[PDB]
Amino acid sequence: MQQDEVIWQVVGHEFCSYRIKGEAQNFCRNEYNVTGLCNRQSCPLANSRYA
Amino acid sequence: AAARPTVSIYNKDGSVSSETLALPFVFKAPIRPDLVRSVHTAVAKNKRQPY
Amino acid sequence: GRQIHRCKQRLTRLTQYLLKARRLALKHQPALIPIKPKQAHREASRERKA
Amino acid sequence: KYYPAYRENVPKKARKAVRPTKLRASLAPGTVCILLAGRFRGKRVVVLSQLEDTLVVTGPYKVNGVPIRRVNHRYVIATSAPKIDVSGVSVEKFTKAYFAKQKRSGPVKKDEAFFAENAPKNALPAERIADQKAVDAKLLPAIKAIPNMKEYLAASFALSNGDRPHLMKF
Amino acid sequence: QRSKPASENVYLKLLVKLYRFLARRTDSRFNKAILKRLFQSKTNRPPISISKIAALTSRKSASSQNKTTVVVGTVTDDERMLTVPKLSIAALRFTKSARARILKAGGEVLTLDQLALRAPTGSNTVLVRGKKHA
Amino acid sequence: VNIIKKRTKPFKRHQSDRFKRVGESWRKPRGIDSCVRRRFRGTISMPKIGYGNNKKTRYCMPNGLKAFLVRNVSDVELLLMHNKTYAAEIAGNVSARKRVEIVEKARALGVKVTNAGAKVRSQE
RNA sequence: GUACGUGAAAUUGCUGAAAGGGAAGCAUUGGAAAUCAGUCUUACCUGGGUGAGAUCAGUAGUCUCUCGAGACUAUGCA
RNA sequence: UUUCAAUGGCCCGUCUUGAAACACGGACCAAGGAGUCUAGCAUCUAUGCGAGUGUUUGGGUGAUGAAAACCCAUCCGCGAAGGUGGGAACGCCCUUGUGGCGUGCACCAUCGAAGAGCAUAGCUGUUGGGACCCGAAAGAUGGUGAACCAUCUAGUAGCUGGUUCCUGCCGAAGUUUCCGGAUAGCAGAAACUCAGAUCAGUUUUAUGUGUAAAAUGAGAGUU
RNA sequence: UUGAGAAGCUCAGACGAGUAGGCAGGCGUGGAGGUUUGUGACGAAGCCUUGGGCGUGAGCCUGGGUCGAACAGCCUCUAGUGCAGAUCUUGGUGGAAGUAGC
RNA sequence: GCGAAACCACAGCCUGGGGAACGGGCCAGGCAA
RNA sequence: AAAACUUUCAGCAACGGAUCUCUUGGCUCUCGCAUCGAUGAAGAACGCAGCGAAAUGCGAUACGUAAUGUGAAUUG
Repeated sequence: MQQDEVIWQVVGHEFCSYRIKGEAQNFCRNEYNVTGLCNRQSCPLANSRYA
Repeated sequence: AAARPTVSIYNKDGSVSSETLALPFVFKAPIRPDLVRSVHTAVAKNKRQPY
Repeated sequence: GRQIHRCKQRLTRLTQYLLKARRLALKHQPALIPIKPKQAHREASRERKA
Repeated sequence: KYYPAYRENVPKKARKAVRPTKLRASLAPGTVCILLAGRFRGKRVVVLSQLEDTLVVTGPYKVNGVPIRRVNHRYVIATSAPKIDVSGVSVEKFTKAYFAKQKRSGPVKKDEAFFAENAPKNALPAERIADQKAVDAKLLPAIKAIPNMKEYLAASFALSNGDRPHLMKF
Repeated sequence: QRSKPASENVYLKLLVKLYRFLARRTDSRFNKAILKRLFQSKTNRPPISISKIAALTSRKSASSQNKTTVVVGTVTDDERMLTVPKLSIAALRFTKSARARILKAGGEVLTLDQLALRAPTGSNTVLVRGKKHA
Repeated sequence: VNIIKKRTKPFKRHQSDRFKRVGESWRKPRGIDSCVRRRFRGTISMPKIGYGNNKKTRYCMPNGLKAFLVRNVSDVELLLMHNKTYAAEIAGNVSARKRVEIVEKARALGVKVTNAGAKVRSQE
C-alpha cells in the first residue's frame, strides 16, 4: 500500500498531475519539492521519508 | 506483502470511532498503469454511437 | 546527506527571497499601471475627430 | 545565505602559476626608446627602470614633457642610441601602486549628483611633478653631456617615403 | 542487442532492475543468465510443467537434497501425475492449480525476488527451461 | 560553456523564394534528379545532425538563460531555485492584470523575466 | 455605414526609399544606410550609536495537535 | 532589412534516358484534394488466464444516460489424443589458478523407440471485398421527343497522370543458375556456438598451374 | 560531491555519401476521457509585421498593430490529419490589353 | 465611346566551343547606354 | 547617371473573401406509435391579406369560423 518503487513507476512515468513538460527538464508543481524539478530524489510523492 | 492491517471508521460528526476493519485483500493487488490504460482504452469505446 | 543537502540549499535560497522582498519594499519602486485596448482605441478615435 | 544555494560547480585547480616576465635585451634601463601608441606616440623617451610588464619611462619635462608612465614593452621600439646613465635616480619608489589608477571612490550624497554640483578634478598632484622634477634634476644633467642627445629627445620620430623599418634598424 | 525488455509489466521492470544490479555487481553466471532471460519474449519463455520439474530434480540418481529449481516463465501443473514430490521452486508466475499443488504436499513456491535474497549468486539452484519447439 | 551556435541563418526551403504557394518551412527535396538535393556548388545547405549545438547550451538564450514559460503566478514561484539558469517567459495571453502580479513577484524572487514590459506602463 | 463579423494571399493604384549597359533570381563574406536586440555598484561583509521586535524573557495564558510542535493573546526589550 | 562589392549557381515535378538529350505537366493566389473502412489468413510483440480457454446469441441487472458498467445458465468453438557424448547453470574441491570430480536445462548429435494452447489489443504481410486517387468505346433495362434521358454502376485498366511533415541508422541488387516462375546471391531480422574456432577477391613455404602445410590480419561459423 | 527522471548520471574509442528498400525517434491538425485548483473584455482565437528569441529540422515561444469571445500546455484515446504539381475540383485574379475590335 | 479570346515556368545580342541538345541560361568572348 | 519607363522593399488605399469564432441546418444510431381515397386522396391550377416581394397560411365562412382554454397584446 506504500511503496516508493511502484508509486514512482506510476507518477514518474505514466502521469503525475504536477509535472510540467519543459524543453530540457521537467518541473514539479508540488508544493513540497525541495528542488522544484521532477526527479526521483526530489519528488515528494515517491519518497516515503521527505523533508 | 505487509501493510496497515486496520482502518478506522469516521462517524457523521467527524470523530473517529473505536471500531475498525481489516484492510481487504484486494487493497494489496498489483498496481498496473499499463494494464489499466489498455483496458480503459477499450472499455471507453463501448458507449459510442455510429456516424 | 543528499536530503539534508537539499534542505540547506532551500533555506539559503528562501532567505535570499525574503531579503529581496524586504529591500524592494524599502525602495520607492514605480507602479506598473497597465494598458487597456478599448480605452486606448476609443481615445485614439475621439482625438482624431477633435 | 552562505550555504551554496545551487550546484555551482567550482573551478578545478588550474595549474598556472605566475612567473617573472622576460623583457628584451635592449630594454635595459637607460635606453632611448620610440613610444608607439598613446596620446604621446612618436616621442623619444629614456627607460628609467623596468616593471612587471611595462617600462617605467619618462622624457625630460623641460625638453619633451613626457611624465613618468607605464608603457608596455610591446608598444616601445628599442633604439640603439648610446645609453644614458639612469643609476642616479631613485627607481624603487616607482611601483604599481604609484602608477595605479585612482580607485573608483569618493561617494557623494544623493542630492549633489543631481544638478551636477559635485564634479571634482583629479588634477596632477604636485609631488607627482616634484617626483618628476627630481627625476629631471637627475636625468637632465645626465643627458646634456651626450652631444645632440637633448635635441634628439626633443625631435619627433617619423617616417619619410621609402622607409622600410626592417632594413633600417632603430 | 536485447538490453531492455519489450514488456510493460511494471513489476518486471522492477525485477530486471534488481537483476541488472546483481548481474553487474557479482561474478556469477546465474545472474547474467537470469537477466538475459528476463528480456526474452513470451514466445521464447515456454511453460515448464510441474511433472517436468519433478522429473529433473528426481532424475537418475535422484538425491534431490533441498536444491531450488528456478525458471523464468510459468510453471503449469500436470494433473496426469497424482503424487507431486517436495519442491522448492522460483518462477515469474505459477498457476493457481500448480501453486496449490506444490504448497499442499511438500515445500514452497517462490518468486524471483525471494530466490535472490536467498541465493543472490545462484547458490545451489537448478535453472531449467521448458521445451522450446512447441 | 558559453552560448555559441553552429549557425545563425535559418534553413529555407529550396525554391521557396520563387513561389508564394511554396512555404518557407524546410521540406526535404525528394526530386530524383534534384541537383540541389545532390549537394552541388552554389546551392543551399540542408539540415543535418552535424548542425546540433552543444548539449550543455541547447535551448539557451544569448545571455545564457533558458526560457521557461510561466502561465500564472504559481509557475513563477517554482523558478525560485533555478533563477541563474532559467528566465520566466510570460505567456502571450496572460492579461495585463496578472502580468504585473507575475513581474512584481518575480522581481523579489530574484528570477529574470524576459517580456516584463508588455501591455503594461510604468508610473512615477 | 446595410458592397456591413475577422478581412489573409494573388492582384491593382498612390506615396517615400534605394536601385535600374539585353534579365532577374538566390548563396557566402562583409560594408553602408535604415533599425532592434540589453545594458548597470550593489549588494556583501564589518564597526558603533540610536529607537525598536520575539522565533528572546533566571517570564505569564488560550487554541489544535503529539511532554513539545505549531498559531496566537498579554507583559518586559535584558 | 534593402542595396552594393568580389566569388559563384543552366527550370522545377514527372517520365525518358547509364546519364542527359528529352518530350511533357506549370499564368498567379486561396481553399478542397488521394493506403482508407471492413471480413479472412499467417507472423512478430504486449496482456490475462494456462490443459485448458473465450461474459456481451441470450438471461440477470443497472434509480445519479440505463445503448455503459456489473454478474452467469445451457450449449458451443479452438486445444488436449530409454542409454551415449556435446552442451546452459550450479556444487564439491584443490596446485588453489589450471583443471578435475560431478549434477546436466534448451537442444544437437548419436544408439533409439512427463502436452501449450485459447482469447483480447497492436504491428507488418497477404487475399477478398467499390479497395490509394484519377482517367477506355461500353453494354443492359426503362423512358422522352437515328437522337436524347435516367438507373443498374463503385461495369471493365497490365496502362496514363498524381499520391501531402522532419531528423537518425542500416542500404543493396542492378543477375548468376536452372527455368513467366521457382532458386541463388546481395542486404537485413531473429535464434543458436563458439575466439583454447575458424577464417581471408591474402601472401608465402613445399609436394605434384593446382594441391597441401608459415606469415599477415580479422572472432568465426551455422539455422 | 550531493551526478537515483537506473527510462538517470558518467566515461572511452571509432565512425558519418546514398536510390530501391528496411528500422527508429519525433513535429503538426480536428475531436475524445483525465489534468493544469490553466489562460481570457485589464482582450480568446485569428491576421499582418525588416520586433526578440528556441530547435539540426518538422516546428515553437514571445513583442508591436489589428482584433473581439473563446482557448490551450501535459498523459493517454481517436481519425474525413500535413500538398507545389494530378492538361487536378471550386472561387478569385493578372499579363496579353485598352489589344483583337465594335 | 463601348470593349474580347487565344496564349503564358521564366526569360530573350550573338560568336564559337562546350563531348549528352547544348542555346535559353555554362565557360571564353565581344557587345552591352 | 535624375524624370519618364522598368525593378525590389516598406506605408496607405482598393480588390478579393481565405482564416478564426458560431450555427433555428445536414448526417448517423437508438426509441415509441399505426393514421390516406368514390364521405373525392396525393397532385395541379386559380383565387384570398387593411399593404406583402418570396414564403407560409387559407377557400367566396379565404393569411380562416365554432368550441375549449390562456388572459392584453399584433407589430414594417
